[PDB]
This record gives sequence, structure tokens and C-alpha cells, in this order.
Amino acid sequence: CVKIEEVEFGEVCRGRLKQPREVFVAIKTLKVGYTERQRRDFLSEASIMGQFDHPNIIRLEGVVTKSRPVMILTEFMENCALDSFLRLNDGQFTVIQLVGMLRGIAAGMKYLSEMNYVHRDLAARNILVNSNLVCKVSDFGEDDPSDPTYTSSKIPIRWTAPEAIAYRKFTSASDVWSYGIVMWEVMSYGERPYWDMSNQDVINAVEQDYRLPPPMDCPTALHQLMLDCWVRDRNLRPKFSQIVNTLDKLIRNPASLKVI
Repeated sequence: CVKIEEVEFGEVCRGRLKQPREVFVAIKTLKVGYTERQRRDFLSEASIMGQFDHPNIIRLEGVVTKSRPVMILTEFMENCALDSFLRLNDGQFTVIQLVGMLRGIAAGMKYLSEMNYVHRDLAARNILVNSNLVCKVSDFGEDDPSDPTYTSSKIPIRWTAPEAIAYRKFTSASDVWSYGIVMWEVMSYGERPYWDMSNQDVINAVEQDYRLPPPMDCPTALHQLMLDCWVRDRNLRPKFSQIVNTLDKLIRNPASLKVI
């Protein structure tokens, strides 16, 4: 039922699906000479992905394991990752549209969290965008390599709550910390969280109560909600339902988004 047009575990192609109407899709193929371990992990990521169903979580259309090569089919998102999408479009969206993007992402995270799923790598680079500007939470798919995005231990320092760095305490509340960072990315149109602070400086800074400032022209309401997400006391951070609720409050009362 699949076809491949313009082309970790293998390739990353653009394809076309035809189910009993035809759509564009994203296809992960698995390279020649994959290991049992490269095959076991590649697919179980599909398993993880295919237990979800929500308009802000990336859809697994399907998977074909009955032939070589074996594929994971997911939904096509024309505008790619949110962070590059925001960079290419600096200043081009209204505050309401940005809140809209955040609202969708907060809604996907509320779904995952009610499913007892902890994402662990929530970041703009893992949020995909379609042609209607709908943002969907994604996974399984570099400004300065000296301060890399990921540190091996698997941990994206700049996006990770201090208790998840220090003690591997990964929970929905650690995802909420990450969402705060995602808010800051969106509102700044894709700046690097913490800029030319070394990865180590960021851990040090955070433990010292440094929090990222408001992006240019960011409404005080929105920055306040970031600060809430970055409470050192994980128990005080809002839940994702509360974040969705706060963002809806702001959409119902847009005058309140004018304070800067």
C-alpha cells in the first residue's frame, strides 16, 4: 500500500500511503544488515507510538514488517520541527497564534501524562508542525558540539529538570519543566536556551535560582507560566491540565497578553 518519493536505525523518506483517500506520509526504513537489537528497538518505538491517539500526538499510520525492508509509517508534517520552523519565520506570527501552538503541545502532553507516559526529551526539535500550523508531540526522529544538545549517561541538559539530571527522577513534572523551556523556544522563535552558557554552567546556574529571562515582547503572563514550570520544588509545578487551563484563560482574555 506504500510508495516512496523524495527521500539512528536507517533512512528517513517522504512517501505516499493508499488505504481502502491517498495521503503523504513519513517513512523510516531499516538499513541493510540490521542487528536483532537494531530491529527489536526500532519497532518497539513504533509499539510505544501506536498506543496513542490525539490530534497533538504524531499519528502512527502503520508499520509493514512482513517484507524486507521493514518500515514505520507516520503522519506527514509539512513544516517539520518547530524549532527550525520558528527560526525560518522569525517575528511572523501573532501572540495568539503562538499561544495556540503552545496550547496544542500542552494538550498532547496532558494526554501522554494521563496515559502515564513520561516523554523525557520534550523540546521544540521534537515537536512537528503541519501546513495548518498544528503542533504535534513527537520522538524517535547542533549549534555547538562542545556544548552538545545531548550528553551521554541520553540526557538533553538544557531541557531537563534538575532532579532528572541529578537523580534520574523522570516524571510528568519533569516533562513540565521541559515544557517551560519549550514555551521559551516558541516565544523567542527558536533561540538556544541559555545561549553560550556551557552545559555545566546551566546546571550550576539553575541550582543557583537563575531562570531564563522573558523573550523579546513576551507577555508577562506567559513568562510567569514558564517560571511556574521551572519551580525547583517539583511538587509545586502545575500539571499539564493546569497549563492547558491557564493558556485557555489567556485566549479567552487576550487583553491580558498585552502586558509586557
